[PDB]
Amino acid sequence: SILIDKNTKVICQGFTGSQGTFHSEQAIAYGTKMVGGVTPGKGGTTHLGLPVFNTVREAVAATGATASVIYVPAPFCKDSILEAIDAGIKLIITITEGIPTLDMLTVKVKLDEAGVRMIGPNCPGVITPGECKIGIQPGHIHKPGKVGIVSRSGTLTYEAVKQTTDYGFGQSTCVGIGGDPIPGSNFIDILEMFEKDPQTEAIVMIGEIGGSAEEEAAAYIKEHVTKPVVGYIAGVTAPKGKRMGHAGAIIAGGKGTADEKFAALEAAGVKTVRSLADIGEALKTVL
Amino acid sequence: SILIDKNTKVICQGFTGSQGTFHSEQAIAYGTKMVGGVTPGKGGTTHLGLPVFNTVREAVAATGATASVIYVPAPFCKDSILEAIDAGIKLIITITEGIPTLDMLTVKVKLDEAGVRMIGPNCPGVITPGECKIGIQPGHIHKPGKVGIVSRSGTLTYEAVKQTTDYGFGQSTCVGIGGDPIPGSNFIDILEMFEKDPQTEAIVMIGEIGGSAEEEAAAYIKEHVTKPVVGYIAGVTAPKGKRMGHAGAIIAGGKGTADEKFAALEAAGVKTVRSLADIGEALKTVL
Amino acid sequence: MNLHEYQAKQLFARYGLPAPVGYACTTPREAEEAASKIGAGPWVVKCQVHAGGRGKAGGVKVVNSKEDIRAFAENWLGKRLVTYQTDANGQPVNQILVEAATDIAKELYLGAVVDRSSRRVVFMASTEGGVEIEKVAEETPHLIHKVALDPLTGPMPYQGRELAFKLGLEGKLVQQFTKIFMGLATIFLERDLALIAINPLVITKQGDLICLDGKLGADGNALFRQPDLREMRDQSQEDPREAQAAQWELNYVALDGNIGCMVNGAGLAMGTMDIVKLHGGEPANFLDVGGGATKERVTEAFKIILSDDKVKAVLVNIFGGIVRCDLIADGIIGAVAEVGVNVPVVVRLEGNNAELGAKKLADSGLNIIAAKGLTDAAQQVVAAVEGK
Amino acid sequence: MNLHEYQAKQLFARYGLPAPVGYACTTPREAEEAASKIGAGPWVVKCQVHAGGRGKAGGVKVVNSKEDIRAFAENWLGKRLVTYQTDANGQPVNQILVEAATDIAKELYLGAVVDRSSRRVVFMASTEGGVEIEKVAEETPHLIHKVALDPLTGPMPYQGRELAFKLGLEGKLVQQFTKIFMGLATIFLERDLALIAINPLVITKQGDLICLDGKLGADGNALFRQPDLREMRDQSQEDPREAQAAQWELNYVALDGNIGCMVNGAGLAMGTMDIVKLHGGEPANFLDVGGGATKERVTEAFKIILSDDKVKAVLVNIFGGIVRCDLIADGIIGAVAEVGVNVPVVVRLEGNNAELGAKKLADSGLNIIAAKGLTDAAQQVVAAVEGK
Repeated sequence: SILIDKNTKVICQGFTGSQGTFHSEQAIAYGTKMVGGVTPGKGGTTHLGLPVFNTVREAVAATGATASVIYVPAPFCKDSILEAIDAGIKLIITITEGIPTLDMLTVKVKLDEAGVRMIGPNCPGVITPGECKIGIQPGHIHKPGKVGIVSRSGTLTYEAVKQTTDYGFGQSTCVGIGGDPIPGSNFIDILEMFEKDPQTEAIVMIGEIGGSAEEEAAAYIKEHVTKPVVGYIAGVTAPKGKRMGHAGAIIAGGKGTADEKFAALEAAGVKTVRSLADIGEALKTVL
Repeated sequence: SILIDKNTKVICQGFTGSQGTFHSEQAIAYGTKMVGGVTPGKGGTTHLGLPVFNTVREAVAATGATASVIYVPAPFCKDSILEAIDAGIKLIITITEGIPTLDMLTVKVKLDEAGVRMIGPNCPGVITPGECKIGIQPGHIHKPGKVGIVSRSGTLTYEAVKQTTDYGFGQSTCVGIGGDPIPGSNFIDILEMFEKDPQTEAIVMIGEIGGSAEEEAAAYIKEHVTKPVVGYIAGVTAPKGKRMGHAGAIIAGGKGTADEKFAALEAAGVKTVRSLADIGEALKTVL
Repeated sequence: MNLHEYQAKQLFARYGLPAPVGYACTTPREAEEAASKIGAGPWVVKCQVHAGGRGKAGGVKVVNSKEDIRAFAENWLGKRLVTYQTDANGQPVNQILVEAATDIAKELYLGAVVDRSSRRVVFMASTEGGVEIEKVAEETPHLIHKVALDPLTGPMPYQGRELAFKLGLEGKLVQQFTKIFMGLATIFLERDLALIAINPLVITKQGDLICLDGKLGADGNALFRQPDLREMRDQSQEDPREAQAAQWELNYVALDGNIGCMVNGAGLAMGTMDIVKLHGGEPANFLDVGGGATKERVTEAFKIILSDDKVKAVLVNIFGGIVRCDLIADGIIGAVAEVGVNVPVVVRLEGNNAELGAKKLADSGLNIIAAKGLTDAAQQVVAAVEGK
Repeated sequence: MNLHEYQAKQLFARYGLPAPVGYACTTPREAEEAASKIGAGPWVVKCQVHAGGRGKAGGVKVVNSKEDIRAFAENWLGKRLVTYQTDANGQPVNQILVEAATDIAKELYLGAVVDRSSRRVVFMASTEGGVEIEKVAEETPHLIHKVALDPLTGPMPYQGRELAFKLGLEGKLVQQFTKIFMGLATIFLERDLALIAINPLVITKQGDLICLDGKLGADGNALFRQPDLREMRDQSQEDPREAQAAQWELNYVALDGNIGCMVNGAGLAMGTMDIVKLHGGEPANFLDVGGGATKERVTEAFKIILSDDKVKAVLVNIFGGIVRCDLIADGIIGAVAEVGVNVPVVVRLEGNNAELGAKKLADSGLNIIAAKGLTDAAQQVVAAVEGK
């Protein structure tokens, strides 16, 4: 697997809020090791049977948590991610949507110099079927297995999950890198993790319009990823210079089209299923 | 030797100015390989028989220079150092005095993430007796040799130079790390370079009041520097909280006194000559 | 969000950057009075819409008389300008910019965007102004120069000098260019812009740089901390349903096709659109709901999708979310009865009660299908329009 | 450079930070009129000098009547306050701050400096306000909390919350503290400060944080880009010779001893002072010339060093610089005749013409020695005062 396993201890920033409460309740029931949460002002109380702290450092000191999940509103998110990096947290999963691009521009530089991994922001999710679930996803369509999945989309991932669970194939770990234009981690970052994961036998790459991250990934795949890869790009029928939901879903200056990405991948040896119905199918091939 | 040798090719920023012209004329006559200079607006002309460029990148492209010497006024210095880092320059020697501390605070972080070495700012100087001279110093008191010298002071260095040249001892390389509170390089940085330099057989460390760089150096010396070290700290009679010339020469909050530094060093096994008259002498011992 | 050329120029003014003297006018009288205030002609009059190519569409002209200014103002105000950058429906012209004409010596380009690839704000300049720059990049990419703002230091002057020298600027123009680079770089950071485009950045006969036109794009995600840019939003420039969906927490993007697509999640929404098209369909829109798929939200999603009279079917494709697959079915049922949805509705549910809900749908009797899969719900809505 | 408490508080006001209502007054009438404007007593009156411990020196008092305010104002204005942080000569009091008294619940400390060791701006807070903090650091260092400003991100709120929680603040005080941390952090960066010290940062009986006192130190190196701080320099607070030397491009720092030291280069200047002291001497000052050792500069250096009537010898120690070791000797000669230097002058030259110049000096006949080395010029000036 990658990023997380049964041992990952997780704290939650924005834990006593609606989404943090709800999703922690989920992570908890999935067996995920939520060891606590952080909410400035509510330190000293307990929520979901776990301890609630005033600062991330207090939390890390008290629990040894190494990963943090963030459900803090956009306006306060940069402060949140930075507090986490400062506190020692090594893996951050930022669910928050709507973080200003210029904030992510800075946070990305910080994460990189600081040797911290961030999945997100904007609804990513990480789940290692069987061991750990940090996210808002539906883990009863998941099946401990051999397929590694990276996607800029939450719901599109679910489809792929079901298809691999249905072909019995299973999922090593599923990573939702989020929908923003500057994410904490991108395809190449996670692809490398899958290439090195003994448990991951096949990789399903899920892109969409905008950016050239897929194209860049293709090239990386073509020279460093030996395991088989099945890729699907959403948004072939998307209009240009129009945001398709995701802050990052947008074809700017006629570049980053769904076809370009398909092309790039195909040119790197990637089973590109033209329909998201045939992802499970295409895996059946190469696998 | 360290930092520079007969092969270092040097460009000069602020080259067509008074100090840049004068000191380049010196470096030139010492055999130093000035391959050119940069002055926005005067690109395309020649000065001192060398080519003058509009940007540091133009200069680096044209000459392959790897080191840059900066004589740009304080107000424009940060822009200068950053241009140099951007252009590929790997060694920067900033003579300029009066650069705002907060600018050096930023430049220091930049130099470190960028893998660039900066000696300075504030009148440092680097000279490898025989091979290369980048600085404003007097190289006819220098003698190719075996003593390595690091000093926060220009003139105090000269004394030490003369004493080692007079005892025939010689100088591997002499580094003036400058008088500002946040320098591009400090004692430990240069000490490590000397410990690893075959040619350097003895190290002369020259400190003064302010900061705790010496104290930190002592500790480093005590555990990583095997070669012998002779240290002298100026400012035993200096009053507190009073700037003694050097922006960094100041005892703040009763810390960073001349005695503390002497002490720290002595406690790390460093021949601490109480008089700068006995530096040559004390070297004669350990050496 | 986009701003109008006049708004970009106002902003440019506040940051001391240079632009033609002009007035945004809302009436023909205001427009004609602008001429007098501006000075001696001729004058440039400009329809203020968000799209480009207004000139080729004849929405930008140089007049020599107040009588012509007024003409142009009466002609355009209240009408829709259609350029090669707007849909055939065009955009309403509610302000006309009247500014002094300029004596153009040369036309340059200066712009900035957040480069996803380098994850830096990147400024680009070219000697090729007055032209669609995406083309200058295609044809002649060596004529485009770039610099990325270091996020640790802020934009630096050498960076503007770097671009000025590459553009072959000299003397006072180098300092003017550097000044504009720094100011535009500052507006970009302070106002959380997504885009800047001075095309053309003009060198005048009199020898100075001046922003002849200006296109600013703000990061919508930052509007909470940009109150001034917040009040400048002009909704009349956007498809009203987008503002409608947004207010309801839906993300809508109208398309040409005839099959309405209502999905939860942007990636799914796009894959769904794509799969409908894969099977001979033609997606009429992109609508992404997500979680909160309540009855009203699902009904609002319907109203919005069905406002386009060319919609001849509606494909619902849910997958998870906070709502149970059957409460979602009752919500659809009610939306169909209530909205009196007059078209076949194919539903693809997934998650809790995928069938107690797929049942409820078949049990209604309403012309609501209940697909058995994706490639299926695909073929089914594609079918449900075959010849209509 | 240092600012006055009132100036720090003005600055605090502009950044919306909280401080007592008060008026800096230059006359007893202005001071007494302050009381009325401030409101109901009592009032705190404060001599405005740069040093601390004004209170223990009795330069800070709480009065209950306008008649006392005036008293205090007449008493101090135009006189010199000597505190444990000024030389026995003290500093002139030209402004008296009259501010409303405060109801102190608790006293805290909040300060910032550029930490040389971490090369970061570091904010420190302690529950130990109203006390010399260097001591709180010594005695009880666990009671001091710190945070370093990340130069890539700017100060962040969590950092102020971190300090607020460590100080055990709660509720509204946590947000107030965070607000002040951010504002002080912003003044530090924007105004290129070298130092901030809110001692005491007070929690009031009414439950709010307020800056009862304020000490700001600006980075002199940045004054070119800080025009406002530039106009606030108060020279009357500094030894006038320092301003004099500086204007002449010399760096002067008066000391107690009797041997004037004129060296080129701060490090040498300090080593020279040190070597004179090593040999029973007692350095009367620190004066660093550097390069430009012209005749006037060397004569100005003399005037400045000799203004201290306790100087009983002047040791010159040059070493290089742009001027030839003999043109330096003629400059000394002339300064000795002209200034009519009335004391033995030992010169240690080094570089070009070290002897054509050491000669010229002996050949003059002026009571100008010409040392043969350092440990020598040491003993020689030390000698030249033995019992005078």
